[PDB]
Amino acid sequence: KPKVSLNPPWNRIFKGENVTLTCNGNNFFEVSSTKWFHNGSLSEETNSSLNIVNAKFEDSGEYKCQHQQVNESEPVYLEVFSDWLLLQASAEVVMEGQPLFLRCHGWRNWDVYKVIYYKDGEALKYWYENHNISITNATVEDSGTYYCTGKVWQLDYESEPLNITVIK
Ligand SMILES: *[C@@H]1O[C@H](CO)[C@@H](O[C@@H]2O[C@H](CO)[C@@H](O[C@H]3O[C@H](CO)[C@@H](O)[C@H](O[C@H]4O[C@H](CO)[C@@H](O)[C@H](O)[C@@H]4O)[C@@H]3O)[C@H](O)[C@H]2NC(C)=O)[C@H](O)[C@H]1NC(C)=O
Ligand SMILES: *[C@@H]1O[C@H](CO)[C@@H](O[C@@H]2O[C@H](CO)[C@@H](O[C@@H]3O[C@H](CO)[C@@H](O)[C@H](O)[C@@H]3O)[C@H](O)[C@H]2NC(C)=O)[C@H](O)[C@H]1NC(C)=O
Ligand SMILES: *[C@@H]1O[C@H](CO)[C@@H](O[C@@H]2O[C@H](CO)[C@@H](O)[C@H](O)[C@H]2NC(C)=O)[C@H](O)[C@H]1NC(C)=O
Ligand SMILES: *[C@@H]1O[C@H](CO)[C@@H](O[C@@H]2O[C@H](CO)[C@@H](O)[C@H](O)[C@H]2NC(C)=O)[C@H](O)[C@H]1NC(C)=O
Ligand SMILES: *[C@@H]1O[C@H](CO)[C@@H](O)[C@H](O)[C@H]1NC(C)=O
Ligand SMILES: *[C@@H]1O[C@H](CO)[C@@H](O)[C@H](O)[C@H]1NC(C)=O
Ligand SMILES: *[C@@H]1O[C@H](CO)[C@@H](O)[C@H](O)[C@H]1NC(C)=O
Repeated sequence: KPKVSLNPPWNRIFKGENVTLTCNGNNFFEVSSTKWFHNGSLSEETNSSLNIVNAKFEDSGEYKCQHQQVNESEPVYLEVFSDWLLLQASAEVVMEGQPLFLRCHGWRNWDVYKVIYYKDGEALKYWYENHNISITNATVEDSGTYYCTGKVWQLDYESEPLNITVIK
């Protein structure tokens, strides 16, 4: 029962960024003879850590790994974007009680100001120099559709909305 982890945790990234898919727990552990399936098609890498450089739209997809005598892992979907702002989430579905992290991410990692996170059309938090909103113990009320606004350079921009569910 293998589980694909990501680092950064962000599973929605901008074009050109880099992310690493570890076929297990911590990056302190290593292993050989691992299988990667991007969109179902077997990959050419075997290292348990499958890196991804200058993300191309084609990198968007369903990924999973498997071992010599083990059933393949639950798939993980990575989506690549091109836009001024991207709302990132630790996890899109969360079990009542777990942590939840949202991050208003600016293109090319630039800086964003006058940031405001929105939940269900309502203003929620506001900061000059942006900050990633975080939650330790998650309520079920926190489920909702988020999106953030911010000013980049000197213009205002709105992000794609993102639904989030907290089950119990
Ligand atoms: C595994 O399956 C995935 C399907 O979910 C594949 O991802 C899809 O990949 C295609 C091709 O890169 C991507 O389409 C892109 O190509 C368009 C023309 O080149 C480009 O214009 C699109 O982006 C822009 O245009 C659309 C329409 O106006 C906008 O909606 C976009 O926001 C943007 O402005 C686009 O990038 C698909 O989008 C992408 N699907 C998803 C859900 O992202 C993987 O390629 C496949 N893996 C492999 C290796 O085959
Ligand atoms: C994702 O990882 C890759 C690779 O580690 C990073 O790409 C690197 O990008 C720099 C540009 O910042 C490249 O070097 C620069 O090239 C220009 C022009 O050739 C030169 O003027 C600079 O002085 C510098 O040498 C570098 O080649 C490239 N590395 C590789 C291996 O391709 C990338 O930055 C990472 N993504 C992010 C968002 O950081
Ligand atoms: C092969 O996978 C290992 C992890 O299993 C990757 O190793 C990490 O590499 C960085 C430097 O690139 C080290 O600082 C880390 O300590 C390493 N971690 C471990 C667990 O050894 C390695 O990058 C992968 N190799 C390739 C070419 O993708
Ligand atoms: C996020 O979920 C919301 C509902 O919580 C979706 O919005 C509504 O979806 C229902 C589905 O039939 C429609 O009747 C409403 O008109 C939708 N409202 C709006 C303003 O779109 C929303 O589509 C979901 N978004 C994603 C990305 O799944
Ligand atoms: C492993 O896969 C087999 C079928 O290939 C399935 O019967 C079995 O339940 C799986 N292992 C676990 C722990 O579920
Ligand atoms: C922790 O989570 C449980 C349910 O998941 C809830 O009853 C409790 O109030 C939460 N703690 C806080 C501070 O919200
Ligand atoms: C918030 O964003 C910063 C980028 O400067 C990042 O280093 C940090 O890990 C993020 N914080 C959280 C709680 O994820």
